[PDB]
Amino acid sequence: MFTINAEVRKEQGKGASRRLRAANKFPAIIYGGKEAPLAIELDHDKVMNMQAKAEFYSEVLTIVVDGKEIKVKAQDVQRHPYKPKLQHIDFVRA
Repeated sequence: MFTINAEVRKEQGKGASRRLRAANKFPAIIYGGKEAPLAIELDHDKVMNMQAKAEFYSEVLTIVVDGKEIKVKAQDVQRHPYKPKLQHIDFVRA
């Protein structure tokens, strides 16, 4: 449903993860149920709009992994309402 932006664990620069640990992003993981899961980038601020509280996973959602509209429901959405944290998100295929 939603449009959560994501990239293959790579930030604005070269290599990997040379911006998130200063700006306001954190990595997240997408599981399916067979193959090894896909570790990807995730914003903190931008996604909070979608997160809100429980609703995020309830109505189902979609992640754009470099022009791949991966539909997820998610399970361990380790978010914090009221005051944001967004420690990690373990998404799961819809």
